[PDB]
Amino acid sequence: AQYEDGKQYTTLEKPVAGAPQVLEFFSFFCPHCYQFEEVLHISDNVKKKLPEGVKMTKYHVNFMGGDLGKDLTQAWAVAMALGVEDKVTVPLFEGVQKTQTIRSASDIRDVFINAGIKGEEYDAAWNSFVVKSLVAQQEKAAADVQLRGVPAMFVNGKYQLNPQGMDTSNMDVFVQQYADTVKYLSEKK
Repeated sequence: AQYEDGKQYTTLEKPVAGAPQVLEFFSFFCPHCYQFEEVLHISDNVKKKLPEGVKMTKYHVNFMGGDLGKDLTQAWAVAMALGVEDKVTVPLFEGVQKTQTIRSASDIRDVFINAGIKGEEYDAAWNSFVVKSLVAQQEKAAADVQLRGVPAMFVNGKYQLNPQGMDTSNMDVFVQQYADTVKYLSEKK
């Protein structure tokens, strides 16, 4: 069996009309977070096999601390706004996985300002409409699907993949079976 409803992908009780063909949920606070966007390349590897029509969206979660985790979600919006993600992600990814000093919204600012995004430009971006539009759709993304386990993925807001328990001894089969679930999941309709 290769996907038997609940094995690799279970169905949601609340679908989201207009949802992205591949809603990706990940925070800068998980062990896979880094291994997903830095080593395994499972994020860049699936893009290689993403033909026009498969909307792969990557959103940030706000259920990983409550204090700065919520403002770190604002990080995904304030960064995607200035394209400073790649810049503040390195010091943010390494700051949450090899220090644990990233536990205050004020800390998220230290890394943001480290990329030259002074609180003046960062606050301006947030206060703007485009960054706010990504903040609204952000809190909505996790509020529409609800989100309940990082990393989490939702196809067209109707089928969620399930890394719920896959840490055996083959990152190979995971990257192949995973890329296969998204490849066919693009033909979900």
